[PDB]
Amino acid sequence: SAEVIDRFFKSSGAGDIETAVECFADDGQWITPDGDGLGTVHTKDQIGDLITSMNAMREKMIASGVDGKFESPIMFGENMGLVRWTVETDDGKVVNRGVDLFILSDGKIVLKDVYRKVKL
Amino acid sequence: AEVIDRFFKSSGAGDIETAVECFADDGQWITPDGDGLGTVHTKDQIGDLITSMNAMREKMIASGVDGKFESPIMFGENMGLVRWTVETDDGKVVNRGVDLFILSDGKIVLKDVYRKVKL
Repeated sequence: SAEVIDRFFKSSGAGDIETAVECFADDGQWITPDGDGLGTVHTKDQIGDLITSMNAMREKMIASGVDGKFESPIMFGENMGLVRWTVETDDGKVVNRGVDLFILSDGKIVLKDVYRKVKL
Repeated sequence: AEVIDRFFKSSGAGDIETAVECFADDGQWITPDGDGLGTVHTKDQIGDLITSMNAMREKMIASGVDGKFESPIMFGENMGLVRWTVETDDGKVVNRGVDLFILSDGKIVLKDVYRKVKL
């Protein structure tokens, strides 16, 4: 169900990194969209730092007039959710689009696999 | 999963007409690039799309790099996830991605392609 995905976005977006990390299964992984064409794997032990650096960047992004937005999860069965996201200017021009793929098991996130459409 | 299986076999063998017919009339194929948004192709344009993809894959193989794909993983009934790689003939993966397939009434409504990004 979508509830663990929701908890993850609410807690990580408020800097509650402890409960955000605990949304992941002990062997869960978070795979970024870049990683030199392969994606960088982060294990549960590294997701707290990743969230922290990501929030710091998002602050500098917003001050510069671009914001990330994400939609509510679209569930396919109980154990898979798709989060569509955008980067857009403060007036609504979308400049980048992507998806987060969430694979769940027993109410924990086993995989958060991030993709972006590719820019210039 | 059947329409996805049919799609890869027919397009991968140059049968573009039956491959195009795997798509719903309002279906779409969205590329992974297209200046950060993805380029949308409708059913009318998917035939030319496959043909140019097959022509590229010929030059890829001659140059010693090959694309590979995993069998679809269904989540629910109307969504299939196909993981793919680009790898040398030696097994080293140089790029990874996914195709997201959305189905309705046995046709492909969305084929949404994503790749992991290089510098």
